[PDB]
Amino acid sequence: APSRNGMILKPHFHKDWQRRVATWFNQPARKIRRRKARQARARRIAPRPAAG
Amino acid sequence: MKFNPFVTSDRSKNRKRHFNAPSHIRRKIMSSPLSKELRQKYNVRSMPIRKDDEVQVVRGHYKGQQIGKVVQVYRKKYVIYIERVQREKANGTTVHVGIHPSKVVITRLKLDKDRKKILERKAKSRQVGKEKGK
Amino acid sequence: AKIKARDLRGKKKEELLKQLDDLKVELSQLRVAKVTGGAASKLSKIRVVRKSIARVLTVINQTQKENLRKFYKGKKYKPLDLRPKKTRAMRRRLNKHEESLKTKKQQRKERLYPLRKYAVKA
Amino acid sequence: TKGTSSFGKRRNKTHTLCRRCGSKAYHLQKSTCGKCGYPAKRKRKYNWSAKAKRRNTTGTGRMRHLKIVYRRFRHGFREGTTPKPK
Amino acid sequence: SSHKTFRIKRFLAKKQKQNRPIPQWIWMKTGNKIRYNSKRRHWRRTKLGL
Amino acid sequence: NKHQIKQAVKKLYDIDVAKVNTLIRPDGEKKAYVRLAPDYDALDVANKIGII
RNA sequence: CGCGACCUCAGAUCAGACGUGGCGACCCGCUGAAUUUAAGCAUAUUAGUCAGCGGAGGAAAAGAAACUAACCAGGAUUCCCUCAGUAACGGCGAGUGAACAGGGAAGAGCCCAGCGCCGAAUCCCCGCCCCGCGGCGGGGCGCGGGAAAUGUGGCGUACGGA
RNA sequence: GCUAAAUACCGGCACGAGACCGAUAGUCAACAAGUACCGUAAGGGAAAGUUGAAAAGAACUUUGAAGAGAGAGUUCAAGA
RNA sequence: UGGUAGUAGCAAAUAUUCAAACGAGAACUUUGAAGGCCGAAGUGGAGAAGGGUUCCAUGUGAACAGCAGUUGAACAUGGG
RNA sequence: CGACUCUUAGCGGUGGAUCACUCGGCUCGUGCGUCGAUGAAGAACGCAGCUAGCUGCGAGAAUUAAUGUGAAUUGCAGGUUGAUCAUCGACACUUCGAACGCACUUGCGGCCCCGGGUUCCUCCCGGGGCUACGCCUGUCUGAGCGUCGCU
Ligand SMILES: [Mg+2]
Ligand SMILES: [Mg+2]
Ligand SMILES: [Mg+2]
Ligand SMILES: [Mg+2]
Ligand SMILES: [Mg+2]
Ligand SMILES: [Mg+2]
Ligand SMILES: [Mg+2]
Ligand SMILES: [Mg+2]
Ligand SMILES: [Mg+2]
Ligand SMILES: [Mg+2]
Ligand SMILES: [Mg+2]
Ligand SMILES: [Mg+2]
Ligand SMILES: [Mg+2]
Ligand SMILES: [Mg+2]
Ligand SMILES: [Mg+2]
Ligand SMILES: [Mg+2]
Ligand SMILES: [Mg+2]
Ligand SMILES: [Mg+2]
Ligand SMILES: [Mg+2]
Ligand SMILES: [Mg+2]
Ligand SMILES: [Mg+2]
Ligand SMILES: [Mg+2]
Ligand SMILES: [Mg+2]
Ligand SMILES: [Mg+2]
Ligand SMILES: [Mg+2]
Ligand SMILES: [Mg+2]
Ligand SMILES: [Mg+2]
Ligand SMILES: [Mg+2]
Ligand SMILES: [Mg+2]
Ligand SMILES: [Mg+2]
Ligand SMILES: [Mg+2]
Ligand SMILES: [Mg+2]
Ligand SMILES: [Mg+2]
Ligand SMILES: [Mg+2]
Ligand SMILES: [Mg+2]
Ligand SMILES: [Mg+2]
Ligand SMILES: [Mg+2]
Ligand SMILES: [Mg+2]
Ligand SMILES: [Mg+2]
Ligand SMILES: [Mg+2]
Ligand SMILES: [Mg+2]
Ligand SMILES: [Zn+2]
Repeated sequence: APSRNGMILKPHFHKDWQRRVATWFNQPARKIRRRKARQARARRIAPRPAAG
Repeated sequence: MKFNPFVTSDRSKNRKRHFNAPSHIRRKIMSSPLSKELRQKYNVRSMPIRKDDEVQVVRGHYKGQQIGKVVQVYRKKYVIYIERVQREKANGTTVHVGIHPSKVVITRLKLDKDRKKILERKAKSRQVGKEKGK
Repeated sequence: AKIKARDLRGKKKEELLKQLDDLKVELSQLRVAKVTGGAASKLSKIRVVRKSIARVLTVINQTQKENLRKFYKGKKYKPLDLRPKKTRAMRRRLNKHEESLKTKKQQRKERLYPLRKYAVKA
Repeated sequence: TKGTSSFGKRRNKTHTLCRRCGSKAYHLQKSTCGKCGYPAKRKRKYNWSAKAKRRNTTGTGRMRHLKIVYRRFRHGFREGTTPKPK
Repeated sequence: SSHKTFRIKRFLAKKQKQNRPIPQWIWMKTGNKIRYNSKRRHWRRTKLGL
Repeated sequence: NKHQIKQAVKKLYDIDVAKVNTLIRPDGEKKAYVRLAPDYDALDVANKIGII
């Protein structure tokens, strides 16, 4: 039952989307993990450039 | 504040680790402070309580200056029993009253081969700590 | 008195056996005393005798297996119980020698073009 | 006679205790277990009963050998080495 | 049934030995909350299965 | 087995065994009746092994 | 008739090994609906989803173009943003719905068959000796046994090679 | 035909934390819980925390067979 | 947790009576006597299936055996 | 007056509501990321001086040996040259269970080697070690009016 005026919408929520949803609560932890691995790589190749 | 991420600050976990600690950890937990003479002699602030140490009582109904020897260390109840710190029951038999080691000051240590080396190690650790301070 | 394992290892096999059977006899008669009904001394001593029997059997088994693996120390095929009992996946894993085997192609490739140590000025 | 009177003929059991699962579901006439399928070499397990799966899992029983393997892992499965004697 | 099998008789043996009451000295323990044996079985109420 | 019981009793107590009758008690343990040879006396054997 | 090879197939409580099953959150392969929506319902939708079966690992799979592009061209696979709720599919109804380029995380390339060239220059097993052996290996001695010419090993693979 | 890296993790081991829940809540389960208990079976599946700082858990007297009262006593408090 | 409510009911298969004993307490236990029933296709004596210690002895009478119990197939000890 | 019924208050009976406690959950995140024929997961049965459940353990059965620590465990008895706990690398780990001599009553076997009988003469008893399917390499025994060479 659409209202008086407004857009027509076709949301893609008809599947069971709740069963497969990814949350970014580990985003800062993954950033730290990438940073530590990057620094560990950098100190592993002592004179070589960090960027490769 | 604590900075080690591998040491708990949660009340529930600390209580669980205290009330479910094994006996060899109960011994270290149930430690009593040494007297002023003992600490100025052996340079040790506190020691675990033992079976045959002469101690006093600092806090409680039985506090005073009288000196009594421990008779047993009931580590299951976090309790030690003293030579004459006891009360009578209804039938008249006398049973000792449990006293926590925290409110017990050791007057004379029943020093042994292991007790002496523990004191020497603790004194050595605190001496190198003080030297490192300055 | 209180039998301990320190002075049991030096004992020879026959002496350990002729002590074990006496321990068995004492345990059996202590069991008989328990069934009939006696003092608590025998009841308490039952546990002591059982542990003493266990300790004697442990020493005998340790010496026997130590001698066996000493015998099989240098041989190529050794019995399964003597073989190292690690995880099944680890046992099926390739050994260090096989995994370190390198074909002549990559051997000479690393010879001709080794990984160099370089740096770049800012 | 469909009900109470019919219940009076219960005198020959259908299932017996299984020798693998331990539950009383080993069908005698079928010679198969309705709880774990003893003759079948594969343990009966279905994903439409999560509770049934959870009632008997790896962590349910004693873990007689697995818990030993868990404490051996933290040392890397050492073999042939002993702590130095006094 | 008088023609009991060995496994069934052994199973009944364990159940009978489990059916005994709790000794009176246990409930004097410090960390004790066992006021009685709640898993007692009676031959007229619970039929033990089988 | 009955043979094992007979041999064990003979070795442990140096007494000849006439026959053995075994039953399994409702508690699970096996009760064994060991009938001795006519020469030996059960009363003497019992009072010398402890049971009296 | 017999003897001796090769080839196909048997029997071994033969010597030495391996697979069986379980957990299964994550992953790979297959099979796979109906509830529901479409205000009914048959195509569609739910949906390559649930259920079912098989197989692992610490990650798996994928992976170094029979690629993307049509530009002054980029250059393995994988993941985030974006492209985009777009191109497009749809009783063109309800609804479904990518990919290229771009910015980042990471970044690592390679090996055979084939064509050829080198006395099969190759490999496995058992006996003996020495060394360390609780990831059974290295050196030496066996006119010891075997695999292999119906093709092992060295050079060498689309970026050329000899 | 091979190949780590960046990637996924409601199973498992050991951890840290929370603007969450506070015993009809939160996992079904804070306790001898997938236990007791029901169904032949597949399966279903609970209720149930709070003595006191310390048992110091009420000596002893009295009526009654006892349950249980009346005194007395412990405890700051048996109005724990 | 109330009214119902100290209510419905404790009415299928003829039936109990007397004296004593234990016991604190007896319509209900035991003994003895009398009167009865099942009437050999039994209310008898023994099995199979099924139940699994219900079998035996002693003690208790806290709870259950829709009254009560000195009794129990109840509870606790030991046998078998 | 009385009895009964109704309203309020005090006190006394249920009943555990509220409140305060929480060795428990839920969620997020981190590191690790390991089962099994040398017998996994699971199940059964046993093991304590007094022990039912739980927990732990496997005939060495609420544990053995070793290391660390150092004077207890405790509801009741009993007895520093190392009690109790923790760690755990040595030893051991009953019966079923992929379960493995055949089927699942725990019955029936077969082969080899020892100890009781014998004094290997055959039985019998006890003990020890093997006897599951598939499949790789090698070895042995072989089969084929399959392909052959010789007589
Ligand atoms: Mg409207
Ligand atoms: Mg980069
Ligand atoms: Mg610190
Ligand atoms: Mg090559
Ligand atoms: Mg049938
Ligand atoms: Mg399956
Ligand atoms: Mg073989
Ligand atoms: Mg598998
Ligand atoms: Mg519709
Ligand atoms: Mg509709
Ligand atoms: Mg319709
Ligand atoms: Mg379609
Ligand atoms: Mg489709
Ligand atoms: Mg498909
Ligand atoms: Mg599925
Ligand atoms: Mg891969
Ligand atoms: Mg290419
Ligand atoms: Mg791409
Ligand atoms: Mg679609
Ligand atoms: Mg792109
Ligand atoms: Mg070639
Ligand atoms: Mg690949
Ligand atoms: Mg934080
Ligand atoms: Mg509650
Ligand atoms: Mg509450
Ligand atoms: Mg709850
Ligand atoms: Mg409640
Ligand atoms: Mg309460
Ligand atoms: Mg409450
Ligand atoms: Mg008050
Ligand atoms: Mg209060
Ligand atoms: Mg009436
Ligand atoms: Mg009637
Ligand atoms: Mg009869
Ligand atoms: Mg009776
Ligand atoms: Mg009554
Ligand atoms: Mg794994
Ligand atoms: Mg027991
Ligand atoms: Mg020891
Ligand atoms: Mg030690
Ligand atoms: Mg049969
Ligand atoms: Zn089963």
